[PDB]
Amino acid sequence: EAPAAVVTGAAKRIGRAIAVKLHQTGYRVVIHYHNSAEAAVSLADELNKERSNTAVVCQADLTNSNVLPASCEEIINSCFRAFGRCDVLVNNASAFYPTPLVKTVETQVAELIGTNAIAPFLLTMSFAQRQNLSIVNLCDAMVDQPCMAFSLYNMGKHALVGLTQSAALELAPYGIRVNGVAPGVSLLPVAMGEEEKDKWRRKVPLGRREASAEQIADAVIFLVSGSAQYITGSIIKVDGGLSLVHA
Amino acid sequence: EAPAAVVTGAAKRIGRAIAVKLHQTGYRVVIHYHNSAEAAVSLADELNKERSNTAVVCQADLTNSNVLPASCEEIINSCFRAFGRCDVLVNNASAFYPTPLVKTVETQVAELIGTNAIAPFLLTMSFAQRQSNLSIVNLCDAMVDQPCMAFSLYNMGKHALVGLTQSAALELAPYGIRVNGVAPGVSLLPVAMGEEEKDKWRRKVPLGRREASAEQIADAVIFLVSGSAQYITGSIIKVDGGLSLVHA
Amino acid sequence: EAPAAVVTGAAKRIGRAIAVKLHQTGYRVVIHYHNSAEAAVSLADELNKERSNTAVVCQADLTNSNVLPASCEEIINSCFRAFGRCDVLVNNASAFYPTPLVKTVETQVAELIGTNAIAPFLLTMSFAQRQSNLSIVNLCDAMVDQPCMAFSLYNMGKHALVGLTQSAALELAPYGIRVNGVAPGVSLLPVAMGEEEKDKWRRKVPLGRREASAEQIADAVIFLVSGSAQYITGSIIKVDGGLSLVHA
Amino acid sequence: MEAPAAVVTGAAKRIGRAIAVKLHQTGYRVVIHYHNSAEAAVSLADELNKERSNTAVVCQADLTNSNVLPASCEEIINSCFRAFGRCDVLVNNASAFYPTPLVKTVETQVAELIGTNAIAPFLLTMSFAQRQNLSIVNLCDAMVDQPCMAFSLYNMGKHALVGLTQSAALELAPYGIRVNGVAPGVSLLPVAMGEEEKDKWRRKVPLGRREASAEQIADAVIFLVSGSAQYITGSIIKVDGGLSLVHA
Ligand SMILES: NC(=O)c1ccc[n+]([C@@H]2O[C@H](COP(=O)([O-])OP(=O)(O)OC[C@H]3O[C@@H](n4cnc5c(N)ncnc54)[C@H](OP(=O)(O)O)[C@@H]3O)[C@@H](O)[C@H]2O)c1
Ligand SMILES: NC(=O)c1ccc[n+]([C@@H]2O[C@H](COP(=O)([O-])OP(=O)(O)OC[C@H]3O[C@@H](n4cnc5c(N)ncnc54)[C@H](OP(=O)(O)O)[C@@H]3O)[C@@H](O)[C@H]2O)c1
Ligand SMILES: NC(=O)c1ccc[n+]([C@@H]2O[C@H](COP(=O)([O-])OP(=O)(O)OC[C@H]3O[C@@H](n4cnc5c(N)ncnc54)[C@H](OP(=O)(O)O)[C@@H]3O)[C@@H](O)[C@H]2O)c1
Ligand SMILES: NC(=O)c1ccc[n+]([C@@H]2O[C@H](COP(=O)([O-])OP(=O)(O)OC[C@H]3O[C@@H](n4cnc5c(N)ncnc54)[C@H](OP(=O)(O)O)[C@@H]3O)[C@@H](O)[C@H]2O)c1
Ligand SMILES: Nc1nc2ccc(SCc3ccc(C(=O)NCc4ccccc4)cc3)cc2s1
Repeated sequence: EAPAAVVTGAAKRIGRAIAVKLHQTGYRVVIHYHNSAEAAVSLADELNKERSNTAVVCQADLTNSNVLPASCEEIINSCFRAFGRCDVLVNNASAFYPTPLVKTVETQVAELIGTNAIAPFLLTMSFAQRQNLSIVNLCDAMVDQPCMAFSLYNMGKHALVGLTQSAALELAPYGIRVNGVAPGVSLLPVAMGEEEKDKWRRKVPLGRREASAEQIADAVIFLVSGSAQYITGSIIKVDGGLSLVHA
Repeated sequence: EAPAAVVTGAAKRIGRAIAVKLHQTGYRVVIHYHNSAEAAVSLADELNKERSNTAVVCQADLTNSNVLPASCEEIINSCFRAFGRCDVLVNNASAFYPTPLVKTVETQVAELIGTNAIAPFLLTMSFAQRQSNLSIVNLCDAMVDQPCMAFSLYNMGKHALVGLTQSAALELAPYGIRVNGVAPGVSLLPVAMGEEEKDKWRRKVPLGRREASAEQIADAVIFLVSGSAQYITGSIIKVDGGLSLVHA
Repeated sequence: EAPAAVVTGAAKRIGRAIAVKLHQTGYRVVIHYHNSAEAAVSLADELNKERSNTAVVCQADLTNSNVLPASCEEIINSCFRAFGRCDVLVNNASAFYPTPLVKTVETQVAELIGTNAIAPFLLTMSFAQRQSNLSIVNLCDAMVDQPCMAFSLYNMGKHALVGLTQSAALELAPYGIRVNGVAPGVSLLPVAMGEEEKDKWRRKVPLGRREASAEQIADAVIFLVSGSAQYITGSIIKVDGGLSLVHA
Repeated sequence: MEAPAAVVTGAAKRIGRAIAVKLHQTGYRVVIHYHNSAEAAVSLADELNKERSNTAVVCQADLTNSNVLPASCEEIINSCFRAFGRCDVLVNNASAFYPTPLVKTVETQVAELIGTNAIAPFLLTMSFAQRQNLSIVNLCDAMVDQPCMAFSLYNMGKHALVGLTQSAALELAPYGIRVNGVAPGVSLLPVAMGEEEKDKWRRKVPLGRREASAEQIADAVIFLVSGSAQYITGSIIKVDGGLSLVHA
C-alpha cells in the first residue's frame, strides 16, 4: 500500500539523499547503480533495517547502445517485481567529464548523451507504458552558462530539458507529471582539489557554499508530493543564485 | 518567536489562500487591502478566532505616485509594530486589464506598472532596510513570453517583476534574504470574464483541463518560504498545469 | 522618396552610429536628444552636407511624467512634419545608474523606468497610430538575466522593454509593423569609467576580449530594418561577443 | 582561390538548397552535402557551376548516429578542403523529423533523430575547428519550448543543438570562430501535407498568416556569416513571424 519510486544512480551523493528522503516520506525504493555495488547494497540494508521489504537494488549500465532500451525496461520492471507498482521515476544518474572540440569519441557520445538524455527518455517510455504519478529529471542550473570544453555533457542536459517539456505535455492526459530540479554547485567532484572546490564555493551568492545533497533532495520531495499536483513541465533551480552572477 | 508574513492584496482569491496557508503553517500575518476592507477584516477575524492576536489588516493603495514609497514603508512597518519582526513578504497584489497600442494612459501606467512592479520594488527595499529564514515571493505570470493580445503594459510590469526577482535575489543573498517567484497560468478566472470564455481556457491546460485552485498556488509559496527551500533564490516556479508548453 | 527614421538619444555613442548608418543606407533621420543639443545639431549638419534636407533634430526629456505621452507624440510628429512619413523607430535612449536596495526614489523610477520602458511604449503607440517596410527596433541588454549588482530599477526597465518587444510584435504584426530588439553586452563603456575598469570588462568577452564598436551594434539594427528581416518579428538579437554565456 | 568556401548539410532541397544558392550568390564556393537526394544535389551543383566554373561539389553521407559517423563527418569537412583549399563556413541544416510517441526500432529512432539533429552537428563542428571570418550556423527551431505533441526525440535533438551552439561559441571564440543559430518557426511545409492542414499552420502566424520562404531563412544565415555580424556569437535568431509569441 506504500507507493514505490525508482532512483537512478542512487548508491551515492545526491541520488542516495533522494532515495533516503523518499524512503523517509513513506516510499519503497529501487536503488539503481552501475559500478557502486557495495554502496548500493549497504544503503538498501540500512533502509530495510528501518522498514523491512522496502528497498531493492538494480544494476544497469545507462550508456547508449542497442540494448539500452532493454536495460531501462528492466529497471522499471524491477520496481513492479519487488513492489507491484511504480509511482515515481527520478532520473538522477549522469556521466560528467570534458570533451574538448580541439575513450573514443563515439564512446564519449554514448556515455554523456546516453546517461544524461537517452536513458531518461527510455526510462520515461517504460514508466509510462507500464502504467500521484510523477517523474523528476536532475537538470543543471548552469546549462546556459556552460563549463568550457563540456559540449557533450551540456548537449545531454539541454536534451533533458527538452524531454522534461515534451514528456510533461504528452503524459499530462495520463495524470503523469514531469518536472526537473536543476542544482548549481552541490557536492563537488571527488576528483577535485580543495583550492578549486573553494573557488566554486566563493561564486555562490547565497552563503558562498555548495548545496547539500539533502537540499537538492528537498526540491525532489516537493515535486513528487501532493503540494505540486498542478505543477508539470517546470524546472526548479536549486543553485543559491549562482546562475544569476555575470562573468 | 512565531515568524510573521506580509501578504499584499490578501483579502480575496489567491492572496487570501496564501495568507490562510501561511497562518496554518504557524505564521502571524498582515492582510493588506486597498478597497476590500470588509473581506480583509472578515479573514483576520477568522484567523484570530483560530489563534488570538495572530492577524492584522493594513490599508494601502499600491498605484505608483509620489506617496507610494510612504505607503510601502507603512505596510512593512505594520508587520514590525504588530509582531516585532517580518520574516516573509509575499508580493501578490496585481492590476490586470488590457491596454491596446492602437483611464488616461499615465493612470494605466501608474496602476499596471505601479502595483505589478514598482510597489514590489519599494516593499522589497523597505523589507530589506528593516532587517532566521527570510524570503520574498513575487507572484509572476507563467505566460509572460506568450502574452495576451493587447496586454502590453500588464506584460511589461510582469517582465519587470522577473527582473526585480533576479536582481533582488542577487543583491540580498549576502543578507540571507532569498527572493523567488511563483508563476500561475490560469488560476481563479477574473470574476467579470464570462463562464464560456473561462471554459475555453480550461480546455487548453494539459493537466486535467481545469484551472489551478488558489490553494495550489499557495502550496508553492509555502514551499519557497520553508526550510525545504533554504538554498533556492532567484527561482520562479511555474504552477500552470503545463499551459505554457502548449503551442498555438 | 527616401524612407525616414527616428532614433532616440541619437546625438552621441550608439544612437549616433545607428542614425549615421541609417543615413548611409538612404534614410532621412530625426535625431532625438535631451541634453546634447550641440552634438545633435552638429550631426544633423554633417548629414545635411552629405545630402540636403535629410536630417532634423528633436529635443525631448523621456523621463516618465503626465506629459511624456505628448512628448512622444511630438517626436513622431516631427518625423511626419519633416519628411512626410515615418518608417522606422529605434528606441535607443536610456538612463543607466545604480539604485541600491539597502535623486529621490520616485525620480529614479521616473528616469530609469520612463526612459527604458515607458517612453518606448508611448513612442510605439504614436508610431503605430500615425500609420513599404515598417519596423521598430528596441535597444535591450544581453545581460538582463545576469544583472549588475545594485542595478534593480535599470534591470526592471530593460526586462519591461523585452516585454514590450514581444507584446508589440504580437499586436502590430496584423498592421505589417515588425518589432525586434538588439541586445549589446559590453559596447562603448561609460565615459566616466576609468581604463582599469574598462579593461576588467574587456577581458570577460570570449570573442576578441574587447567591447563591441558602436558600428557593430548599428549593423544588427540595419539588418533588422532591412528587407533581409522581412519575416523576423519579436526576435532579440544579442551582439555580445559571447559575454552572456560566461559563468561566474 | 581568394573566394571563401562553405559546407551546407542537407543542401539538395528546400531550406538547405536556398542557403547553398544564397551563399554561392554572395561569392562562396559550396559543398552540397546530401543523403538520399543525389539527383537534386547534382542538379544544384551543375546550375551553380554553370554560373561560375568549379565553385560547387556534392558530398554524400548518412548523418544517422553510428560508430562510423565521426569518420563520415571528418570526410565532409575534408571534401571542402580537397575541393577548395579552405573551409570558412559550416551550416548544420540536415534534419530528420517525425513523431516518436512515448506510449523502426526505438534505437534507430534515437540514432536518426539525435544523430542528424545534434551528434552530426557536434562531430562536424569538431572536424571544422580541428582543421583551422570563420563561422558555424546551426538550424534550430523557434518552437523548442512549445513542442509538437509526440515529438520528444526530435525536440531533445533540437535542444541539444542549442546547447552545442552555446558551448561551441564559448570554446571556439579564442580561435575566431563564431557559432550562431537560425530558428525557423513554420517555413516550407511537408511535401505530403494537404493545403487545408497547411492553412491551419499559416493561419497561426501573426506576421502575414503565411510560412517563411526558404529564402527568408537563408537571409538570416547570410547575415550571420557576413562582416555585419562579426561580434555576434552564441546567438539564435528566430525567423518565425511571431509564431512562438502566440499562446494556445
Ligand atoms: N553535484 C553537482 O554539483 C551537480 C551540479 C549540477 C547538476 N547535477 C546533477 O545532479 C545529479 C546528481 O549529481 P551527482 O554529483 O550526485 O552525480 P555523480 O555522483 O556525478 O553521478 C551519479 C551516479 O550516476 C551514475 N552513473 C554514471 N555513469 C553511469 C552509467 N554509464 N550507467 C549508469 N549509471 C551511471 C553513477 O553510479 P555508480 O556510482 O553506481 O557507478 C554515479 O554514482 C546528476 O544528474 C548531475 O548532472 C549535479
Ligand atoms: N488568477 C490567475 O489565474 C492568475 C494568472 C497569472 C498570474 N496571476 C498573478 O497571481 C497574483 C494574484 O492573482 P489574483 O487573481 O488573486 O489577483 P487579483 O484578484 O486580480 O488582485 C489581487 C488583489 O490585488 C489588489 N490590487 C489591485 N489593484 C490594486 C492597487 N492599485 N492597490 C492595491 N491593491 C490592488 C486588490 O486588493 P483590494 O481587493 O483590497 O483592492 C486585489 O484583490 C497576481 O499577482 C496575478 O498577476 C494570477
Ligand atoms: N553601452 C553599452 O555597453 C551598452 C550595453 C548594454 C546595453 N546598451 C543599450 O544600448 C543603448 C545605447 O547605449 P549607449 O551607451 O550609447 O547609451 P548612453 O550613451 O548611456 O545613452 C544614450 C542617450 O540616452 C539619452 N537619455 C538619457 N536619459 C534621458 C532622458 N531622461 N530623456 C531623454 N534621453 C535620455 C541621452 O541623450 P542626451 O545625451 O541628449 O542627453 C544619451 O545620450 C541603450 O539603450 C543602452 O541601455 C548599451
Ligand atoms: N521547414 C520548416 O518549417 C522548419 C521549421 C523549424 C525548423 N526547421 C529546421 O530547418 C532546417 C531545414 O528545414 P527543411 O524543412 O528544409 O528540412 P527537411 O527538408 O526536413 O530536411 C533537410 C535534409 O535533411 C537531410 N537528412 C534527413 N535525414 C538525414 C540523414 N539520416 N542523414 C543525412 N541527411 C539527412 C535530407 O537530405 P536528402 O534529401 O539528401 O536525403 C533532407 O533533404 C532543419 O534543421 C529543420 O529542423 C525547419
Ligand atoms: N554528474 C554530474 N554533473 C555535474 C555538473 C556540475 C557539477 S559542479 C561544477 C563543476 C565541477 C567541476 C568542473 C570541472 O572542471 N571538473 C573536472 C572534472 C572532470 C571529470 C570528472 C570530474 C571533474 C566543472 C564544473 C558536478 C556534477 S556531477
